[PDB]
Amino acid sequence: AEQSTSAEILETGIKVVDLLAPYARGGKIGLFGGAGVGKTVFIQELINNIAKAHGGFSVFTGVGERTREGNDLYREMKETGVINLEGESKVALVFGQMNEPPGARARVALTGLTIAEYFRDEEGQDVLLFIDNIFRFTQAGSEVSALLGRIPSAVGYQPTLATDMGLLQERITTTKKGSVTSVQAVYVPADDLTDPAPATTFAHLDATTVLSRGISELGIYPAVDPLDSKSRLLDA
Amino acid sequence: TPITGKVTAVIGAIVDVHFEQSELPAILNALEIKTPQGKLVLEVAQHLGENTVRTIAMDGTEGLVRGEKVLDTGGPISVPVGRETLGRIINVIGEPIDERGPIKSKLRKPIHADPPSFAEQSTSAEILETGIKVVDLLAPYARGGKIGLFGGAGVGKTVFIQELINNIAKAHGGFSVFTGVGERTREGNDLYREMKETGVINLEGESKVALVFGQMNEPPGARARVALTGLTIAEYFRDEEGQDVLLFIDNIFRFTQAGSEVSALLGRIPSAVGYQPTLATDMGLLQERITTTKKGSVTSVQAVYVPADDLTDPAPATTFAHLDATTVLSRGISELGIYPAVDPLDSKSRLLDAAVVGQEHYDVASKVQETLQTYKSLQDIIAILGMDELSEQDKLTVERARKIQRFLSQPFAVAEVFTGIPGKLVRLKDTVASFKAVLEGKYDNIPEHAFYMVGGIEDVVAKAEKLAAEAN
Amino acid sequence: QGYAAEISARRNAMDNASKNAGDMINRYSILYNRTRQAVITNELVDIITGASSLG
Amino acid sequence: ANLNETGRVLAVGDGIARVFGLNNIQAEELVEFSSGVKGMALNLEPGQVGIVLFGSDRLVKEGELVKRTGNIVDVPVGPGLLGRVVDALGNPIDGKGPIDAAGRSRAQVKAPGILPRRSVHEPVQTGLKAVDALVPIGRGQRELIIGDRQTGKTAVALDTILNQKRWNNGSDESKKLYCVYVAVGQKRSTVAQLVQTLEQHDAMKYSIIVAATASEAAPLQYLAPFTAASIGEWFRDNGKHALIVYDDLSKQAVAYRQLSLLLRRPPGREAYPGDVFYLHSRLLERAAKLSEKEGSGSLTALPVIETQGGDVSAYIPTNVISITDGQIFLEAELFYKGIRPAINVGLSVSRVGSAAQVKALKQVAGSLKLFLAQYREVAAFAQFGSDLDASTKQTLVRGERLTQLLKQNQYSPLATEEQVPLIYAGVNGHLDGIELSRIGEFESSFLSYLKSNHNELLTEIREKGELSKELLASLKSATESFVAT
Amino acid sequence: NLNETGRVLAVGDGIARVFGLNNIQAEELVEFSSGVKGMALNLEPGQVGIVLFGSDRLVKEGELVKRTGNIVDVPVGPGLLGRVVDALGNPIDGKGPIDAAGRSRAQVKAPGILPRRSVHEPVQTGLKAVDALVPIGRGQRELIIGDRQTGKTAVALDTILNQKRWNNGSDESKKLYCVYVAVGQKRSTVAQLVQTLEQHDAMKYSIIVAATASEAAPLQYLAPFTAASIGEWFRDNGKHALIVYDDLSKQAVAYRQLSLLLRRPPGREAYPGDVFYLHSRLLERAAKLSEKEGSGSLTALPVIETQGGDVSAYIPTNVISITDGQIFLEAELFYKGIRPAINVGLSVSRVGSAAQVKALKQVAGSLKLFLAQYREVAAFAQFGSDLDASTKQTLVRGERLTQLLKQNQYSPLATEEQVPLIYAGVNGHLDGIELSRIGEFESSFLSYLKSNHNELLTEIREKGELSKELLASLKSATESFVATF
Amino acid sequence: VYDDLSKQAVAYRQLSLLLRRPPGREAYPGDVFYLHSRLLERAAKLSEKEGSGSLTALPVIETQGGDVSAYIPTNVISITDGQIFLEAELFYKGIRPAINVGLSVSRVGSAAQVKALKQVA
Ligand SMILES: Nc1ncnc2c1ncn2[C@@H]1O[C@H](COP(=O)(O)OP(=O)(O)OP(=O)(O)O)[C@@H](O)[C@H]1O
Ligand SMILES: Nc1ncnc2c1ncn2[C@@H]1O[C@H](COP(=O)(O)OP(=O)(O)OP(=O)(O)O)[C@@H](O)[C@H]1O
Ligand SMILES: Nc1ncnc2c1ncn2[C@@H]1O[C@H](COP(=O)(O)OP(=O)(O)O)[C@@H](O)[C@H]1O
Ligand SMILES: [Mg+2]
Ligand SMILES: [Mg+2]
Ligand SMILES: [Mg+2]
Repeated sequence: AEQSTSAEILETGIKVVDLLAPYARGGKIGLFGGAGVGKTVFIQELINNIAKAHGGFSVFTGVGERTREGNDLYREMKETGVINLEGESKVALVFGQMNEPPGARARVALTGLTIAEYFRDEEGQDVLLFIDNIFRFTQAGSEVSALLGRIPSAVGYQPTLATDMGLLQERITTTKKGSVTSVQAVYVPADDLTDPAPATTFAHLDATTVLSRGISELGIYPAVDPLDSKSRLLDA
Repeated sequence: TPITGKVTAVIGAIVDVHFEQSELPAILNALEIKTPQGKLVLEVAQHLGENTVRTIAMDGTEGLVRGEKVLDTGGPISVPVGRETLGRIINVIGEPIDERGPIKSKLRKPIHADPPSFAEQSTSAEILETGIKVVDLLAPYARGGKIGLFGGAGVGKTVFIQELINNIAKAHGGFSVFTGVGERTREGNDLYREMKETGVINLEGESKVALVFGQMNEPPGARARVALTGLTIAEYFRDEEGQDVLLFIDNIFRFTQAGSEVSALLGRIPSAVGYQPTLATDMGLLQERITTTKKGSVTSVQAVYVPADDLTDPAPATTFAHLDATTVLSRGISELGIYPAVDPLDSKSRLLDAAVVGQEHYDVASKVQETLQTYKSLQDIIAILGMDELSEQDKLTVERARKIQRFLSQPFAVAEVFTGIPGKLVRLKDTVASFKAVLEGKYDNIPEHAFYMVGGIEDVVAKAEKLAAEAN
Repeated sequence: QGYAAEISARRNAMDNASKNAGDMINRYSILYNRTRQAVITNELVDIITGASSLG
Repeated sequence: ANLNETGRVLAVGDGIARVFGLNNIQAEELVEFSSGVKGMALNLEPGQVGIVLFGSDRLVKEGELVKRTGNIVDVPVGPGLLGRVVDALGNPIDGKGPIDAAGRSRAQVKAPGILPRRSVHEPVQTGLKAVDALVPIGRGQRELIIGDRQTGKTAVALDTILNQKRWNNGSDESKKLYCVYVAVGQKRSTVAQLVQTLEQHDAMKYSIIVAATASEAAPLQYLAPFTAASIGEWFRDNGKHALIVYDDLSKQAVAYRQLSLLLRRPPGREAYPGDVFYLHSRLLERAAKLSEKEGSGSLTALPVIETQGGDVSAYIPTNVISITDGQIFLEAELFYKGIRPAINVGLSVSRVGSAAQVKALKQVAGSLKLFLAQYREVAAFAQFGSDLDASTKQTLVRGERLTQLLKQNQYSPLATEEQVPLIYAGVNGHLDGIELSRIGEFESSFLSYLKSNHNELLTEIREKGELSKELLASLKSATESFVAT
Repeated sequence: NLNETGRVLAVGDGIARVFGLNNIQAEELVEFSSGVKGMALNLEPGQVGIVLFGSDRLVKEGELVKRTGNIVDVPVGPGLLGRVVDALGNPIDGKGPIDAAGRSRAQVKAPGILPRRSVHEPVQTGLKAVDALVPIGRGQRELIIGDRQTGKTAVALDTILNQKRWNNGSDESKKLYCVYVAVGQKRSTVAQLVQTLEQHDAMKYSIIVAATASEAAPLQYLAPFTAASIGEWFRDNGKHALIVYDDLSKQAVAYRQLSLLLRRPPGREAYPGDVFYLHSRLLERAAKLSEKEGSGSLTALPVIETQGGDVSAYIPTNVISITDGQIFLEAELFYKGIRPAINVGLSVSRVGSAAQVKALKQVAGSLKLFLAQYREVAAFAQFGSDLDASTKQTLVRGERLTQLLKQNQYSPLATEEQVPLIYAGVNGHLDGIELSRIGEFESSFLSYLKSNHNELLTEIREKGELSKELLASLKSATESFVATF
Repeated sequence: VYDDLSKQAVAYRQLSLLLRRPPGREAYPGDVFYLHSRLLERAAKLSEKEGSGSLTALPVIETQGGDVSAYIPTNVISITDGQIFLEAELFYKGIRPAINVGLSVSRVGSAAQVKALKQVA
């Protein structure tokens, strides 16, 4: 009953976005492409824009984040201005190192989700939740369910996989008070989309912003690929 | 004094019964439980020990309460046998389910019985004309032999049988036994309509076939025994009556499928693929009973299901060895629009011998295979390069081959509601001459379309002429 | 003149060949997945069946 | 401490609970815990009992109190469910007040026997031309909707519901066809927006919604199809016609394989348990056409299965195909070429269509299915560029025209009377001469020609529903005259 | 008390946990009160695991059990000749009791390293494709691996039929007795097989052991071992034997069943760990004995059933490693018209020419190597490019040699009839003949020699070799016939 | 330089199985990834305040026929910061060391390369 009865577009601040693959308000967006395409640069952007257009804060969540990258990220964010120590920050950071046990890894996401829901139900803002990467979240579960003794499903993943995915994606939605838009990266295991983990993830994704090397190679910034970027809200 | 016991456990289609008395019922025996809805029949499977036994439910176990009283029958599940079963629909348990009163039969034999002795085995090499081109030409069925119809889902296994019943059961003269194992309940009803309309089964009059059903809607225990029920009835007319009988089973796979559901609860260690360790035996005892003996002959048309279109699957792979004729349907052929989707290559029989079907028949058939084979071996080339790269000799064989393949199709009277084309029954004699004429290259002028869904060879030239007027 | 006509046809021949053969790769590559996953799940079943052994 | 109707929790985890007691409990009987969570005695052992959890195990603590319901899991059934959205238990989730149920039915019902049945013969207009021509659906049929992600699987089921409005608003009852949509493993928004579209088209009045979101525990998604089934079975026994659509059964099996693996059950193909077949089996069987003695009621089912990479050879898919009475595969390739609905005539099938199809369509569309089947074989064989003869080329020109004619936009249902004319022209060849890019505009312009002129023909095919030997001629002279201009 | 007796604790699936029996040996035969016998495989303090040879519906808890005191053995000797027995060695043909001379155990130690001889004695299989390419030798085990419905049994069957040439003779050291071991087959087939042997007066020197599918798993498992002891008999008394297993693939499935049911942990695909040791200690039992031992010998023709042509499988690889080569049979070659469909590319014989006949050894030296070149040229001419004189010359001959190897079933050809044909092939006298002519050419050429040049056939037969003179006459006899017609 | 992590996992798998711990993909317990991740993350570049000290890691993984999709390799490749993929084929041609430029990558790149060489690389 608290769910909305209509999907609306969420103005980001990028032509390549609003015109081609627009972000769904309270939907799930898939971000492809690793370092080299300025992934980090494309993230801090969405945090600024929305902070000025919708004035909604952002929450970054790192599951099995590389301690190396976590450092350079934090530092970069202070150089861009998305995070000011003396002034006012706009985004909260919640990293989950890789050297941590599966237990913690599989909960990092929920930790960041909680903080985000606060500004949705309390302050009613269009908060953005960033998850990198939704893949290690499934892997985390797989190691946990593995140790517990639970029998391995198809491909080795956990049987409970189906329910877990929903205990995170469903919580990210637009309510009557506020809304939470998820911008989580996606990793394709062995360049195969038949695999359960990806298959299950895409079932919630509403849009996908791909970042190709060949796009940034032509001097096009951001490296967003117009052909690959698609949205489920691209209708009259 | 009736032997009585109490339930100790109820897990799915598996109920554990315990007896206070020191006398325990043997294995394969029946049991009954009083319920408001009726009576629930059980079947002993194994003695767990401690005066406790493990049994398999024959119906839903909903409502069963632990410690409830259980009455013993004193004998393995038996079912009425005799001419009294004809024109009646019998249940897995052996009771009328057509609402027409109890089957007043003379004798009632058990579903469990040992396979015929090796000395009792009788072999025969008599051909059986069906009217089906792709069969009577490539893998002809034998009288009182074993027939198998493999194929994935929606390939044409039943529709194939229905035609066999529309062409053999009518001009047969003996008795018939149809048993639907784990199949659409709807197909059973429509099957009942057909038997009545055709007059095979006349309520007021007599009938020529008995109907035994253990549909998929029924729990695993039933889907496992139904096959045995139907078989007991047919082995009666075989020994007792000593008359030709046609045993139609569909689908036989459900037999092992239903047994692999419970094997887990029975406490058996799952073999590869999940199938119960004793797949070979169980399937063995069944097929060994379905055969012709020195007392009577029985022609069985068993349909086999192919999981995920995989013929290497242990279920179907252990079925071929129990068949004198194998007709496999590939969904890769049905999708082409070719029906029946019989695969000439994979299809085998024991009658495909010149010392039986004749020297000429042997040669014509072989030529058809080679031609079809050569088309398949170049299929990779065709998708990549094309026919332009094919040699003169090879390019001529392809076209000819493609002509032979399309010609294999045949309109089915039963499937007229699908093709919109009236059935076509072709004799073995004409079929041979037909292909032989195509091999000689006497119809290389006629377009391929004229071979598609065509009955008699005459109809080819007829259809070719009709296409001349349609060209604008 | 008839040489310029061969090269022209041969340039068309190998164009469609790359398209068919190319597109054929995008078909077998899918069969390589289902077959890869099958081997990973099957090898896993024996490992579980060998450990689920009790009395 | 009555160890006859109540017991204590011994252990909990993996979504299963082992309670001690309950000596008078029935197999698969609903139960409740101190927290208020409903369970079900899926198995009974000496000295303990297995209960599945319909809620989060967080709420189940070890050593709590466990009371029994005394009745097997059931759901409210009646006409009062119309326009109302409930869950797997039958409780309202929309907030329009409690449900007005006429009675309560078991969650696990057995399919009607073989005797109390009749072959389907009642056409069920889906609004789609390519559908009600190649693989029509009848009252009591079980048509599968198989296809890959985003291929238009629900788009065929959804339009069917909106097209029923043409008879639901009528006075007669045997013409009306109630609808019961089932959503399992789907998103909250996905269902909410789905409901909204129904209200815009005013189709929710005659439709019942059952929810089993992914967030909800697996078992809910497991029992959702069965319960939702009983909701529509009611209409059947009352002599009414109902239509239930599962979206989707493939996810269910995944949810069930969960409880299946948790309870330690030997894995099968693709990690699915051997009894996965009996799952969808027991569910679909409960959809057929009863005899006249029963009430002449029916229950049409439209199960949905999602495949991977266009693989109909998969396990789950084949298991369903060996139960349903025909499939409507939706290839992705055709979906991207614009060809929508992306119905692949090659794999599409109808085991009881002509039997439940309008005779007006049976006449005009003869051997159209087989032709198309052979069409793709010669079409994909001439796409190399090679030159062909007149025979293959002639069939290649007519095939293309028919393929484009099968195309249809969503939310645009057409009356059978409107479909009959289009098919006639395709087979005859009048379209062949017509340009390929004018096939679309031609359809919209041809319909207006009949309404403005030969309206009498439309009114005849409407009532009669069959083309006589006389109307056949009046039609030919009317189309031929239009093709020329 | 319980030392020689015991009470049954549980029973089911052909397994029976009896309590007691604290003086029973390993793998010892036992008898229940019901009459049914059993075999003890698992020895434990609590209970003893026993496998049933018959149905288990007769054994019940608390039943008495008695022991035999002896290891499961079978009757052996010449008496069995022409009789059809079961695992245990009891008659199943109904022709009186088995008059055996001695009784030997099922499990027998393989012959020693010292008492052996290198294989030098040929095994005329009557199959040209075989005796020319992959010759069989008295004392080796030549595998016959292939998919279903290819011609595995055929190869074996024809062999037995060919032995009639010497078994009707007076000389013993030349004859060769045959032991067919049906395992997993249906009684229907076995009956037809034995019928065919009689139709060729081949049953008199043939022993058959039946272990049909219907029988208990322990029978199918023990069948081969007992059957081997039967044949070993001749080997020890200085006679030659030829056993055919058909097929070990089923036997492993059977032996897999006892393991799983006895609750013995599975290895790969549920097969028992020592599944290799199942075929290893079987095939090694057949070999050529020393002159001191009797110059006796036992040849083995194991049969395996692959799936989808996958020789990389678990069981097949296990056996390929043990057997002295294999006669690979491909389904695809069968349709192409290569019958028997022996793939030379993959079929080899480890004994090689040592076993082959000396005469036939000369006429075909690099023939196998040449057929390798043929497939090399046949694949390269696929390009559609013109071929020079060399690549076409070998292509012409290589194509006809493949056509000469084709031989009809049930038609074994003597050595004196194989040499001449191969001679005219390897040389190049068939090059100048049409392909569809090679067929009748064979029969015509033979009839030519049997009428005119019959003296030569008589020299090749006795001598078994080719002298400088015999080649001269044979040379002229060939050319003279080519000129004819 | 860890030469090689592949062998380490095998050893650890052995202990885990013998101890009757749950077997995962390819018979590797769920904590196998936690093993290498808790090893490689130990090497890094300490800041100026910490001592500016540094620990470089060059882990070695042996694939089975180029199968980088295997379990163990996927774990390692996911944690490291670049690969020096080597192919036997390239080795045979003569290209030694056979470092597949196409696959070999480094996420740090020029950040840690001499400008004298960066200007020509
Ligand atoms: N005939 C059509 N013409 C144009 N667009 C269509 C047509 N049918 C469906 N679509 C579009 O395809 C989109 C995907 O929705 P749809 O429900 O059809 O996919 P689906 O395969 O049913 O997805 P799911 O199975 O997950 O529900 C729809 O939003 C709709 O706009
Ligand atoms: N040399 C041959 N020429 C022609 N046909 C043959 C030949 N050998 C066998 N066949 C045919 O092949 C069919 C099966 O042959 P065969 O019995 O040898 O196969 P198999 O390997 O025994 O298969 P299975 O193990 O299932 O019996 C028979 O119908 C037979 O007619
Ligand atoms: N001889 C045939 N000609 C045309 N179609 C056929 C034929 N046999 C079967 N079919 C197709 O199979 C469908 C029915 O499937 P069915 O034969 O019942 O499959 P199954 O073997 O799974 O029962 C029909 O729609 C029909 O088109
Ligand atoms: Mg069927
Ligand atoms: Mg859908
Ligand atoms: Mg055989």
